[PDB]
Amino acid sequence: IKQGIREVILCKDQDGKIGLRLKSIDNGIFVQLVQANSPASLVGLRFGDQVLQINGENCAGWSSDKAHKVLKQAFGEKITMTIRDRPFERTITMHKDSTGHVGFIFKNGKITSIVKDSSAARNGLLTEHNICEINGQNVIGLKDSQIADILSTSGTVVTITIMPAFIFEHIIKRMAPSIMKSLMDHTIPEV
Repeated sequence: IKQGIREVILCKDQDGKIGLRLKSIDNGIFVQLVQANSPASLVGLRFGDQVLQINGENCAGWSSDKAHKVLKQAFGEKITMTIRDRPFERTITMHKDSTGHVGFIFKNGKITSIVKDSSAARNGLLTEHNICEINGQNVIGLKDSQIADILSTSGTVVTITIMPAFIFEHIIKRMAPSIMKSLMDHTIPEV
């Protein structure tokens, strides 16, 4: 999670898609879903990202509807965006013990309990928090067992990006669970 406002240049695919859905939150515009194999995922937009400008125009107080309209119109040749990195989220680094645990209970991706004398405890992991990423891979919409599997298949170091549930639940609203399961880019970035 950068303190960074950064710039991305986006290019519509052949179908006129950039693979993005945006959502109005507290008078900003935030990324609600980034699609696998999209211009948006290639240029490295992330769920939780805030779009400050599109083609030099300020997003403050746009409705979701309008931001979708703005994107639809733009000459797909070059859409430029100004992005603040996942402002509502924080990262925590943890270390698995000998048992290979980091010490929490989560349920529907929401953390619900911290285990005494765990790495999770030492690091001040919080409950009422939705897991957004693990080691920089988006895990939103995956089932808990799949999330569990990623934590198993992980190094001894584990990195989790988390978002206050009230905020997460207001972001995903109006997005069908299946869309999230199927289309939200759950891949490791490309180089």
